[PDB]
Amino acid sequence: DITPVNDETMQEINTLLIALDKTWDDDLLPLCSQIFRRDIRASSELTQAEAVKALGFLKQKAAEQK
Amino acid sequence: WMDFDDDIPF
Repeated sequence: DITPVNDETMQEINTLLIALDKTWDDDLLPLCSQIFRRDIRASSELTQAEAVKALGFLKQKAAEQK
Repeated sequence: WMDFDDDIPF
């Protein structure tokens, strides 16, 4: 399933990045590229299935400690 | 493979 990430999922990810003081360019896109073993250069280029995995990881991080 | 279920720093 290669449906692109939807706007709702993107907005939840953006929310957590801001709360974590992290960014797509410095933090998340590099990690997504390593985990998904593919060149991911923009937030819009994730699949919805990939974005859901990233979102779960961000939720873990935001839930863990202040 | 490292993946998003792992306890990796961020």
